[PDB]
Amino acid sequence: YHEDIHTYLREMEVKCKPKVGYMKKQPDITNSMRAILVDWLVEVGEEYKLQNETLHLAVNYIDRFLSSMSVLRGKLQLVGTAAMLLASKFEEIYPPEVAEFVYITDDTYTKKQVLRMEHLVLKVLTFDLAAPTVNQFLTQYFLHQQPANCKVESLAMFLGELSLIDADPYLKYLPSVIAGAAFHLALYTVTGQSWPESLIRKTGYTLESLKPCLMDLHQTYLKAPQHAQQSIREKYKNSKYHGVSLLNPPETLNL
Amino acid sequence: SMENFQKVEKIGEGTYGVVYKARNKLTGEVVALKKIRLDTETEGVPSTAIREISLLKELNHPNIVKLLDVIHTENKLYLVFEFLHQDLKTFMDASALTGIPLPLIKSYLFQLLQGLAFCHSHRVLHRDLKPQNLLINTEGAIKLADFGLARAFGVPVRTYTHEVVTLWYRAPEILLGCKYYSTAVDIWSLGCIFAEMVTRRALFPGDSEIDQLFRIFRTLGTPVVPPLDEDGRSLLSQMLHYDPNKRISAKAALAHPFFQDVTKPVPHL
Ligand SMILES: NS(=O)(=O)c1ccc(Nc2nc(OCC3CCCCC3)c3nc[nH]c3n2)cc1
Ligand SMILES: [Mg+2]
Repeated sequence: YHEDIHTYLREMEVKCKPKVGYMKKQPDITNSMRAILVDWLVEVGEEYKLQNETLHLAVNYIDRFLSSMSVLRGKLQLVGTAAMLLASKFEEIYPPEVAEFVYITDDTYTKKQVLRMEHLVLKVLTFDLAAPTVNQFLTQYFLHQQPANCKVESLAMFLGELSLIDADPYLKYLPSVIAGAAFHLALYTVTGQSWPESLIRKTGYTLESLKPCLMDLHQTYLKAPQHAQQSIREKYKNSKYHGVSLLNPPETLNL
Repeated sequence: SMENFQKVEKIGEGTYGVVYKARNKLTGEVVALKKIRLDTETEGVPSTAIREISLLKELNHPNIVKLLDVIHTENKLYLVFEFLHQDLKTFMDASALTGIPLPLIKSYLFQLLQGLAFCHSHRVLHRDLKPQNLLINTEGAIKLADFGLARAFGVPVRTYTHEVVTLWYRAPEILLGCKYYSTAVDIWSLGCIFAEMVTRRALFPGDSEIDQLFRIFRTLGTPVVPPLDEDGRSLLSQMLHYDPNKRISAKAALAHPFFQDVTKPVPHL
């Protein structure tokens, strides 16, 4: 089903895509605030040892929610908390209990607020939670490695996660394209190989077609130490991810 | 909200909630309503409801039960489904003395594999295929139901919940606690149900995990159905292959010579 599934997710990523310009229509919140939020979620994912997939889902849910609902900045973390809780229920074998989510907001919100927001998010998203993620495309692409290299896999995973932080520019790119740009950049950084032939056949993406997203993600990788948000860097220093964030980015790509 | 629905009778309790037979007072439509209590002060919307609803909203197929509506209240969630007239287990019990015609068994298996192939091509594992969860109407259709234990899977799969599939329908890879499992687990369940349609008794009715394993090894050998012809036996053996990778997929099973002459008989109710 590997091809059937791939085709279906390519279709779904278009339907599940958040509104590109949405933060411009939000009067009280900004891209900088969303960055703070997504970074905190990375921390949450680490404290509770959540799957990377869960974090990607939570971010999709938040972007889609904010595409249709105006939110004041004091309630932004409430949206994020509810989204992470929903993503956990969907994806995790053992999701954290609700009380654990209330604890991590440092008691800004009550447990009743968190649960009421969970329901609001479900209503706004009309229960459409099985969304395609960067992580989902990446796991598929990793199968086209020869040989498999867990330094590459971890660094693509790292770069895919960095894209979640910055709505500008990454809202305009599909999960499949971001996953494409991340895999090429990780492959090149570690080994010196490029976007494989077999993956073009699979995806229809060429290195030229991935270029605009590759240019952005290349820049994002080079300036990642100076980003206000550092949780993803700190996470990917651990031996769990083979310390991929401590690597030096390529100065160029020669594209 | 529920003003327009009149409850007729309680049907049963599946993985979660309660299912009622109900009629729409305005249209005359008879539906199955799944009532789901929300833990509004504790754990919120259960993960089973979150998975079943999100996934059923994607899965539109003639052989997968149709979710018609989701009705929200502060304290309850009601799922409105199409009503099917009865379950396969009840059908089989009513057929215990007279047997089920082969044309019907073949049609039922064909349709189930179509629904299952649709599920698997859409990255969904059902994980609870049993005759109680398979619903038939008066016009020859059978459909996959109760997606409360279903989940969306990844390519490649990672480790998922071990507490899955009722014992009798549980594949060897689950019983032996293998790190990974996937689509093969559903084909196993279907392999067991195929055998059970022909005999009208469960293939592997274990009383425990060890008893389950011994029953499987007794029948298959270490890693059957007399009324069945050569074509049927061949398909059955491919659905009950020990090695998950060697075990036939739903897609490939549809292209089996057993189904060359499949029709759609109307069941006897
Ligand atoms: N026992 S029985 O033979 O008398 C009979 C059986 C099932 C039904 N109808 C029916 N049932 C559902 O699930 C109820 C069932 C499924 C899981 C196990 C417990 C309860 C449905 N879900 C959508 N549509 C549904 N339709 C009518 C009669
Ligand atoms: Mg704004």
